Amino acid sequence: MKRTFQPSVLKRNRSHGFRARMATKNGRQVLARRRAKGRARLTVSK
Amino acid sequence: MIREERLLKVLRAPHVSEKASTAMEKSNTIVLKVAKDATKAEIKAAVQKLFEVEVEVVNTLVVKGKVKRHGQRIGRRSDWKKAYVTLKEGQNL
Amino acid sequence: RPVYIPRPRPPHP
Amino acid sequence: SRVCQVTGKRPVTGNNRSHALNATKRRFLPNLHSHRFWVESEKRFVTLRVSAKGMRVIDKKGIDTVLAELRARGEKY
Amino acid sequence: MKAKELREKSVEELNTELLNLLREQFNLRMQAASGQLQQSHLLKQVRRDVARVKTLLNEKAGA
Amino acid sequence: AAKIRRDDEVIVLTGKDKGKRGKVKNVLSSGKVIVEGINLVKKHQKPVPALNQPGGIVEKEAAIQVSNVAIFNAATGKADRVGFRFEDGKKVRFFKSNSETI
RNA sequence: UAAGGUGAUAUGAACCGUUAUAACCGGCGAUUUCCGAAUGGGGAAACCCAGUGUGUUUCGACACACUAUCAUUAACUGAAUCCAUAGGUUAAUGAGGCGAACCGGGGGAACUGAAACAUCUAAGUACCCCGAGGAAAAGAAAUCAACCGAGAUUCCCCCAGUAGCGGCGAGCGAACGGGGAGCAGCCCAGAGCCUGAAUCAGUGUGUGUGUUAGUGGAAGCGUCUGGAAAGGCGCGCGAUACAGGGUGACAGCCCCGUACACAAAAAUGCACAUGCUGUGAGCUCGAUGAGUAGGGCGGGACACGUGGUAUCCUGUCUGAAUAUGGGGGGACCAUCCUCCAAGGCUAAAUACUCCUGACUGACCGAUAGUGAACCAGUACCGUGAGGGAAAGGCGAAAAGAAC
RNA sequence: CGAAGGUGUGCUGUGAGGCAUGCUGGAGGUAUCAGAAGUGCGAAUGCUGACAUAAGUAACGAUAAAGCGGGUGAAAAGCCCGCUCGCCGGAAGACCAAGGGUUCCUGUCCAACGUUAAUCGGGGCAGGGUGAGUCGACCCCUAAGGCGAGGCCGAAAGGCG
Repeated sequence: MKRTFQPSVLKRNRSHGFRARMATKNGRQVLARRRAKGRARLTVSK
Repeated sequence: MIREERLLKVLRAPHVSEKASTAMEKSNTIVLKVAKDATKAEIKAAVQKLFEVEVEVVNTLVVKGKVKRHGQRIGRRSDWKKAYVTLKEGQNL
Repeated sequence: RPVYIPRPRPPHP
Repeated sequence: SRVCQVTGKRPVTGNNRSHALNATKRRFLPNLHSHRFWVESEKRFVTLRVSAKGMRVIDKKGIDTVLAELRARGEKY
Repeated sequence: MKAKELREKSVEELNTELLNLLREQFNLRMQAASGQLQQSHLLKQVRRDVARVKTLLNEKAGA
Repeated sequence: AAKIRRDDEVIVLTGKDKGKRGKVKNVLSSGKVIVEGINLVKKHQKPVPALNQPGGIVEKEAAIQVSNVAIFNAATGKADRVGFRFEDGKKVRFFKSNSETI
């Protein structure tokens, strides 16, 4: 039974990585929101 | 020019262990700790000057710090770099 | 804590 | 954008009302066109995206005067 | 040990820094690692001395 | 601006043994002082295989609040307070009730 | 300031200092790795790879600096055609990103209410986007009023659930006028006479005050109970200090504080006087904002849903007079009254608290109060946006139980 | 020479309640008269925690299978050694990539974890271990595709190139 999550570091970084968020303004707002909440992990860091 | 002071900081400490001892007595090589960057050229120059010995080749590797479970908390040790330095037929220390 | 160096080490088949 | 380079007219949103007074959002667009104006001071043609009202404004005033105002506005033409 | 070396020329300041880095900083570090050093308070004292000399060099050279 | 210092002979106002005289050895940042033969504690010292093997029960000194000890006058035969005054540009301590300099 | 100290969990080891450069606190400086607007190029963030210019141990190889984009300005170059322009290079100046609310503008719902529902309401609300400030916006009548008069804007209480609007349903809802807070008026569309002539902005000096370290700061003893008293009993003293906190049970007089009186080498905000720089006083004459006002068509805003609908704004098509002129006074006309649009600047009363200090509470006291009193936005869950806990209490003192 | 709270007892009022006291408790409580409420719980397939029931019941995760001797140990069917037996053998063997991130090796310990015991372990604690001019990454080149100086377009954001 193949499950939904099939890990891949390259796909994870290129999809939800820090640079991916900064590319668009919506991603920048995502980072801004999580800085405000004080989350330790801003994004998925390798 | 800060080469002299740079060479005085790349070397951190010698490494003591069973592998270190057997390597010294058999292969005439010293294993020691170096800075995180510590390029092979810098290590070679530092050993030549500070220890006043002749060296043949240097091999470096990076050791990842272990994850330790101290008390109610989880911690990690710092990564460090150790270098194997192969001395020539003339050895001092 | 986080390791960031998943470099490839392919031993010759 | 659909902005006149002379009068500054830009599209404005509004409503359109049916017989039953139903209101749906619409948008009014300026009557923009691309026109080449001959300028004797510089002896060449300048292309401006201007509305019909703006073209009347250019005729009433001088092309040189309008260009000066555009330059003072700070936008290249 | 702060104003004693304030009036020396830049040449001596570089010389004293080199011997501070050379001896009592590298040698003490090797001694401590090998376990032959019992007076560990020298390490911090030497480090602060190196900082003092560097502070003088910056306020001497250039600005 | 500490009224009780390293080398002072003091007396105890309140505690297990009030009125007992002594001399302070050290003061803690938490407003506590250590004196001889005033607050003795029979600590059960465990044995250790290191260089030191005390074993048995050790009669240690327990710190006491600085507020519970007052410097002794040594002339009037009673405890007395401490005040600060400037003399020849230096701040010095003095007693009260016919105050004299320390 | 100082006889103590080397941050905490957290003891130890090795040491510094005790009359002054131990430590600690404050001002001004120095250092300030890498990522991030990231800005030399690239990139899977904390990584990879460079070019040019300055100086150096074996050529080896090193150290530093510069090198993003955009806008403006200046210089040098420079096409299709002579000139020219576009374009290119160089140097300088400014911007870039982040931040809780408040402010202005550009867009703009639905649920719901109407006991259904489409006009309407919800509502110019939520939300998205842009720009600036410590406030912002608005602001010196082409305004009201009533033919009696007031004279910028803004905010609060009335007028008033009134007049009106409205499938005249649900609902929406003024103004005039009055009482207060605070008050300040100017400049260009231009010439002449007189030319620092007031007021402003930027840089020095001096006084005062405040912030950033601090200093002194009064006065209690004896017996009883008790593990220990600050309690009971008896007799005293301080108070421009019984506000608080701590101390072995409840302290004005044990400690830190408190009222009170003082303190600044150095950096700073505020109110004044005195210098410099730059625009700029006062009088005469003239001028006095045109594709605009207004109109037709379609919409929006004014309580006012096109209705008899004034007034304002605008997409589209037209289009005056210019002071012997024009606007408004709720369809419209005449007479009267009032004002002078089509160019701008302007603090005060007003809105909010991410953050700093003090103080307060018929606010909570660990299932409460912030999600978080315990290193919580953590553990943990989710690919991701995101969601999101549980967990406080020995004793006065570890004296934390030798054997 | 003992507050609140807790736990019993005895009186008392038509009631919700009140009063006195034994033991634990260890430092707070509050008359009377007024004032304000987060003011009273048995139910909402209520929310949170704790603890019952079924119950010492089902189950202990491929029907490839174990037996014995010795060793260590407080304790051995499961750990170590030895001799037999059985199972896989295009795999249930040996290698990688992806993905994990010290699970690797040695010493030591058996609380919890292991669906039982455990001296054993991918468990706890400590120490050790990853060596490249030739492998790979990095690097040079490019596919799909992404970004994109100027530029075109778009109320803003932004789209395309």
